[PDB]
Amino acid sequence: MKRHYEAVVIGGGIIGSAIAYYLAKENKNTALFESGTMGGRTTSAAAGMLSAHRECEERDAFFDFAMHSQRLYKGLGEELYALSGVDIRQHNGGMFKLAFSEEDVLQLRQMDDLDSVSWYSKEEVLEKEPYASGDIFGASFIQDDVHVEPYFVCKAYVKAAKMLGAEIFEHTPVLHVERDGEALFIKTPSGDVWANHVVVASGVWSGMFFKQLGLNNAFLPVKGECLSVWNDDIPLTKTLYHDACYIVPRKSGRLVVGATMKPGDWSETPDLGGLESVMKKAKTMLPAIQNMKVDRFWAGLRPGTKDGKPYIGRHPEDSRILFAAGHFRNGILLAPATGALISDLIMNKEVNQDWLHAFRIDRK
Amino acid sequence: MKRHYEAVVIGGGIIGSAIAYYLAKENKNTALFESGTMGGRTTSAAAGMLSAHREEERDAFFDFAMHSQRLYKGLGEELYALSGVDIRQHNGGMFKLAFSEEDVLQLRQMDDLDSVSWYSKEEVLEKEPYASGDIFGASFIQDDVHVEPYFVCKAYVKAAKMLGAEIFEHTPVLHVERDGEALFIKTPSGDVWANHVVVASGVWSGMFFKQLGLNNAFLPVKGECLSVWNDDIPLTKTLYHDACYIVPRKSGRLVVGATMKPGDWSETPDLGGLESVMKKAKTMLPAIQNMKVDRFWAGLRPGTKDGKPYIGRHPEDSRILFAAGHFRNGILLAPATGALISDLIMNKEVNQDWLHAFRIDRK
Amino acid sequence: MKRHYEAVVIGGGIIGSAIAYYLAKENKNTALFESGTMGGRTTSAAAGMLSAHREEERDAFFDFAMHSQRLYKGLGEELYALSGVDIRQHNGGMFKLAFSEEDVLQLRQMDDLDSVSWYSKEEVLEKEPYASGDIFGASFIQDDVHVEPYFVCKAYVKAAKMLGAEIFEHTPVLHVERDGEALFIKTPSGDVWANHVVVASGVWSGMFFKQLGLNNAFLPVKGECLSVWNDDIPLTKTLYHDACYIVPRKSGRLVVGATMKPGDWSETPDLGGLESVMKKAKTMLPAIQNMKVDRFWAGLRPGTKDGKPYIGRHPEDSRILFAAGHFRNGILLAPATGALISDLIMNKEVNQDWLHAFRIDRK
Amino acid sequence: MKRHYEAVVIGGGIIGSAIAYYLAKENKNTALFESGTMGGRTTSAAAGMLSAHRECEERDAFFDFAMHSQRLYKGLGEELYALSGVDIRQHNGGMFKLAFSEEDVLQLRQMDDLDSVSWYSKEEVLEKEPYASGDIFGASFIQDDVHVEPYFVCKAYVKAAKMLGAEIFEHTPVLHVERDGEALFIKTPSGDVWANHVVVASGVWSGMFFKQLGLNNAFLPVKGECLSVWNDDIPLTKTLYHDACYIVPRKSGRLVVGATMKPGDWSETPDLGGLESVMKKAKTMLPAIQNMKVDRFWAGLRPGTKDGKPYIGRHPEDSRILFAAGHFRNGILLAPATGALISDLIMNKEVNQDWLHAFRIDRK
Ligand SMILES: Cc1cc2nc3c(=O)[nH]c(=O)nc-3n(C[C@H](O)[C@H](O)[C@H](O)COP(=O)(O)OP(=O)(O)OC[C@H]3O[C@@H](n4cnc5c(N)ncnc54)[C@H](O)[C@@H]3O)c2cc1C
Ligand SMILES: Cc1cc2nc3c(=O)[nH]c(=O)nc-3n(C[C@H](O)[C@H](O)[C@H](O)COP(=O)(O)OP(=O)(O)OC[C@H]3O[C@@H](n4cnc5c(N)ncnc54)[C@H](O)[C@@H]3O)c2cc1C
Ligand SMILES: Cc1cc2nc3c(=O)[nH]c(=O)nc-3n(C[C@H](O)[C@H](O)[C@H](O)COP(=O)(O)OP(=O)(O)OC[C@H]3O[C@@H](n4cnc5c(N)ncnc54)[C@H](O)[C@@H]3O)c2cc1C
Ligand SMILES: Cc1cc2nc3c(=O)[nH]c(=O)nc-3n(C[C@H](O)[C@H](O)[C@H](O)COP(=O)(O)OP(=O)(O)OC[C@H]3O[C@@H](n4cnc5c(N)ncnc54)[C@H](O)[C@@H]3O)c2cc1C
Repeated sequence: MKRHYEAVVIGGGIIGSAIAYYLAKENKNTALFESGTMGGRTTSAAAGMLSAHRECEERDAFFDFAMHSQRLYKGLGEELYALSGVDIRQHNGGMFKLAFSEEDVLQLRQMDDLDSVSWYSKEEVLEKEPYASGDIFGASFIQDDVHVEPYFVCKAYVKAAKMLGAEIFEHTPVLHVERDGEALFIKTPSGDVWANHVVVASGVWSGMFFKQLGLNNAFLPVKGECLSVWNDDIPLTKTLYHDACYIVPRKSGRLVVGATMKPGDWSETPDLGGLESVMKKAKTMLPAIQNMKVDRFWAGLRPGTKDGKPYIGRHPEDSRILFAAGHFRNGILLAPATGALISDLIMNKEVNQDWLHAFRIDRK
Repeated sequence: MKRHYEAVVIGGGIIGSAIAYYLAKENKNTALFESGTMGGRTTSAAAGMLSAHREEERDAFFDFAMHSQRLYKGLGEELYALSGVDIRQHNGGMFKLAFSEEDVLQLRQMDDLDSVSWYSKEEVLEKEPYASGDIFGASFIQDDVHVEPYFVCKAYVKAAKMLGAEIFEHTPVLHVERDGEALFIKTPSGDVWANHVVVASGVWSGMFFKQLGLNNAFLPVKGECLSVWNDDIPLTKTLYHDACYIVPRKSGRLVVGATMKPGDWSETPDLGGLESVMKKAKTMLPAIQNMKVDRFWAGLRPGTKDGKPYIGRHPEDSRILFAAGHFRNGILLAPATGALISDLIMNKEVNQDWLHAFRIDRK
Repeated sequence: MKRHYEAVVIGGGIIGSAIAYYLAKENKNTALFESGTMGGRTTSAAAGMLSAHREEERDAFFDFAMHSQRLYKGLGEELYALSGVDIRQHNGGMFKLAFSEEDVLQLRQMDDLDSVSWYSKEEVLEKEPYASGDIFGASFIQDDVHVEPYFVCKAYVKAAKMLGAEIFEHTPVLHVERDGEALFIKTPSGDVWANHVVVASGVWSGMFFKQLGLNNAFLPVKGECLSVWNDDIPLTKTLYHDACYIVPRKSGRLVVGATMKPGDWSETPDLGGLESVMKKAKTMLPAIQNMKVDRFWAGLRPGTKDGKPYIGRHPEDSRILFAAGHFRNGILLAPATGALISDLIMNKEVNQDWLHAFRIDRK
Repeated sequence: MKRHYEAVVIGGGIIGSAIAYYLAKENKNTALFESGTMGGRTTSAAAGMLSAHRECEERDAFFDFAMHSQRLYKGLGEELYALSGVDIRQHNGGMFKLAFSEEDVLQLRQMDDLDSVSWYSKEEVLEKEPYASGDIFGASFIQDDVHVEPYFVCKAYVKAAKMLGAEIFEHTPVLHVERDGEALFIKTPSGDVWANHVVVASGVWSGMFFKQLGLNNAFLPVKGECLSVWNDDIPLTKTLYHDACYIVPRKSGRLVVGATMKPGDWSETPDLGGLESVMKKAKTMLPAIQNMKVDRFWAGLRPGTKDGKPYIGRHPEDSRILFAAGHFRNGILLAPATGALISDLIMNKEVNQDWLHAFRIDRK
């Protein structure tokens, strides 16, 4: 460990990893501190859908940033693979947003006008995925709402960063950021470090730093419980989606299935009721999944915010301190765009101003 | 691995392990052959309740079960002395819950028994305050205890080993040959002579029956299970209802099961099966919703035409014995099964009702 | 989660769990906060030997260790009654082997002790025939037993819970604030007042010392371990030598360790470390070569400047107590640690030598 | 389960799976029986090196068949991915066959003349892999000795086969093959099945069937113990090889490390001495591996034969019965060629005759 770095990233989930990579690409002398292991928390629980077309939202700055981050994924695997040897495991099968009611059709067809989205009838869906529940009314088909394996996106980024010269310290919690001196300094159990810039990327645990730094931004965990099966019997290429729940086909023959929404619950292992409700929901979407062998079960804490958007930007009173946290259901999608934005801000480059405003810290 | 043994045991689940111990205890130069690892199959999937009181009619089967339940009395200490292995015995007891009047009536027929009592809703809820508030009371059975089946199995085999028995894991027996003055079996590592052969291969035993001119068939009844951590509530007694159960282990885990899928040979749980085990558990113990899941698993109960095991001699050849088909009660029945098979080999006198009830040629 | 507790315990390893039980036993309205899961850290990685006889000099530390070893006497039954959790106690005892004359000499200095005897090569090999044939004999210590540390931890916490203590997993404490008429701590889920705060955060305790104007430092000494299945040989006693050990569990597993890597904060084993644990084990028990590996793991021993824990009051503030830095002996010391912290809070009189040896301001 | 199939494959390792796929491609009504799960035995233990240039052998029929099977891998992933959704996880990093002595150099340079093999000096190796042991004398570099994940090759094949119409029955041991009737029939615990052709592909357990069928072909298990680490710190693209031991970099950042040779040992979990010796050997090849975190440990039974080559072909007295078993250290490499050969023989196509002879059952 050195005394000084030009930039310091606090937290080693996917968000922190992207930032570290993107700073090291700019040849900034960078260090990242992580409590446990890289990707060991909410990043590991994640399904890895790169879904910008959710929750079929309004067309705002949040959506453009999503579409943009989705674009940045196009050569990302190849880019990071060349430097890290780590494959992010990209699957380009696409997505069916299923409908089970007339009200479902109606709401989904409010997107048909986007060029990426077309509408399929009951018959047209089943032509492509015969095992989709027979009770469906049709589906929104999205070509670009693909997926990746979040753990490995995280490992590709951090490995790539190391190779570009970044310093990674696992098992090193940051206890405090200060704040007063000419330079910033951070305290660890292995002693202190000085920095020209500090990025807080500690997901749902980021409140500590906000408060240490005179800010009242709070985070609310929303726990999500998932499970996986082995699909040894059925063809399934497209991700099936309904009402925030999903069945995601992996390149291994596993299906990733989720998920519960449990606000205020900080626990990181599934309880019995959670898994039960996930299993019940999955069968309505793909009946054949009931005969599939269970593989793993797990949970993770989505980092919730008061308005549901992340905080990505400078401390309103100190340009040296940045935050990148609060990616609720979409931290995997947004990881590259978050990483690029943070890096550009630190380099004093000019950034999209709608994005700066949307994810600013001081939102009154 | 020798050329000859006095006795060969084929299969190292709880049953085969037991037989081998009783044989070794009698100074019979004994070998055991197991395809995989000791206890690695159905034995591993079992909850380990010693429940004889399962009513319906009190026949030969019932006596044998009660006799075996008695045999578990000093077993733990006995095997621990020889093996260093704890069978993890738990003396809490069992409540067989009632959810209807029909339930109450059927359970009250065991009342005459000394080991059984009826409890009312209010009396059950004093003892287990977290049992479902929908219960109409429960049959309490103080002596229907539980063990950890894997460790009973490991205890026995390690004991037999200390008594001289030779154990061969990763050694499938391919054929038993009956023709000559002595028996022999075939394995991939060579062929071994024997004076007695015991077939203890659980649901896979059919292979050998057929080889030896008998048409005895086994049907697997797959059972899926899960465990949760009970970190929050007191629960001393096993809860039971309609063949499902919640069993508190001395680790703080709860063992919960089980499905019943006949004709399925798969040994890992399906999603639908695990879903129904969770549904059922919640009806017995509502708080189970909020307990963190630990593990999920499955195994194959060895079913037979009439529900009863085959324990005894080949009707044409007293050198050959079978010990397979302990449906929902293989753990309970293992000590008595072991002692019976051993006694028969040794030509001792045995209960002739038990001999008749578990015989090979039935119709 | 309430606004106020009489006592708050920060950390749920074996130590914090113990403290919480003793506090709850005294009817103190008690809360415990743990970052992860109860016992999920160093406590989980510990072998669980109760070894006080570790010579060198017999000081205050030694008495305390012996006192704690006495406290384990009815503990298992005591905690089982309240919790339903078995601490998995094993009374086999320990051989501290000798491989040289230097070895013999150093070990023979404990001879005067009543709980200790010397055995010759031939006497050790009668008892444990598989111990290395290179031994020059061993110090036998009948009462240096072992437990399963995770379950001692779970036993205590579940007991405290049954006595009224409120437990909060997944709840890191971020700050202790000292300024006002009463203490408070800060958590992500809100802030809580307290009359006493106990810091029991193992190797991570430094955070709090600093916050509270004290410069006490912790150095982790990582220890890597493995387990094998002993399916083939008798082994009742623990084997010990030069801080490495082989411990037989009542499951049939052997627990083997350990490395000593100071300044390493990683909690999973490296390859080099596991290689050296295997090398060492084989020198003590050659047959271990042929035993199938089960698991490998690691944890961080909480080291201090002088090797001793800090157990006691903030020298400036009697509302604040510390219980951290039990280097190689946190499991052994947990009952006495729990009773000491509890007694201090309750203002009872305590051994003043022990109070002095484990005090916070040392130099 | 049906009464009759045109062909029946006994055993569901990689060999059996390839055969099932290749028969189903020819639209033969096919069934495969497996005791446990697909790929659950020796196929799962395997490293997945597709190495034809071992043990730097003589240039014979065995070698050509290997080179050929290696060629068949070129579009195999894409071929099977289109039908199964399962990625075989192909890595094209290549191989260094390291030398630690003058005798090592000498023996390795007996291959320089092959166009696929060039020689690197100590310096040239370290230029590419700085972490290779400094005690090396140089290395044979092989561009095409790539690798795959054997479990998934096996799953891709079996899934592809199902889609082509094949019937897969896991948890169904074959008890007996007979033999006498007009048609062949096999006995399972779920009852009997008739077949026009029977393929024995039961790896190291195949002796049973040879003997049931009047043949004395024996198999000797050679147990192999392996472990994996996480390489989070070091660049490593090339497989390192020395004296039958190996460090294989996976696309996940794991390194696969092996292996012991234990003849006559039928056990399928590592013992302590085995793993110790694997760890000791690995450090001499890549010193930095000693600081790497352990992940998994496992073992498998190589299916040995009297002469070290497999048996791939017809029963010398019955054209309806075939065997494909005894791929010692190279079943993953040879899986496609074995599958193609068996299928062609069953279809009475004309096959390479040197290959037929080399792997014939009756080798006196
Ligand atoms: C079941 C589930 C499914 C999901 N599926 C998707 C999906 O399909 N697509 C999608 O885009 N998103 C998904 N998400 C959301 C996604 O997981 C999150 O938005 C994202 O992982 C947040 O990334 P992060 O790096 O901010 O958080 P984390 O991965 O939680 O990382 C934060 C890191 O900071 C570390 N840290 C905390 N405190 C400190 C400290 N004091 N010092 C040092 N380090 C510290 C933590 O240890 C942690 O490793 C899902 C979430 C769940 C729960
Ligand atoms: C309280 C209680 C709870 C129970 N719960 C369950 C439950 O939840 N689920 C359930 O399924 N059952 C349950 N059971 C009962 C079940 O009967 C036992 O779990 C099981 O019967 C053990 O019987 P076994 O030793 O005959 O079979 P197994 O344990 O299956 O052992 C047979 C052994 O034979 C070996 N073998 C087979 N063929 C060969 C061969 N050719 N050569 C060499 N070896 C061979 C196999 O490898 C296997 O290890 C329960 C029983 C009780 C009493
Ligand atoms: C026979 C024997 C064998 C042993 N073997 C080993 C061994 O092999 N390896 C080894 O490493 N040690 C070993 N030990 C001894 C070791 O001292 C114990 O394993 C350990 O000390 C338990 O101590 P603890 O409860 O203080 O720490 P831990 O078990 O580490 O518990 C501290 C807890 O505090 C929590 N925490 C930390 N910070 C916060 C916060 N800010 N807010 C809330 N919670 C927090 C952590 O989550 C952690 O769970 C052994 C001891 C004995 C007696
Ligand atoms: C540590 C190790 C590393 C290796 N690395 C490599 C490598 O890098 N490259 C390479 O090319 N090779 C490697 N190998 C070799 C390779 O694993 C084998 O050559 C290959 O897997 C053999 O394939 P198989 O399908 O014949 O055998 P298996 O995968 O063993 O399959 C045989 C199947 O038949 C089934 N079966 C058995 N009996 C019956 C029955 N009676 N009824 C029904 N089914 C039955 C079994 O259950 C099993 O699933 C390695 C081996 C080991 C042990």
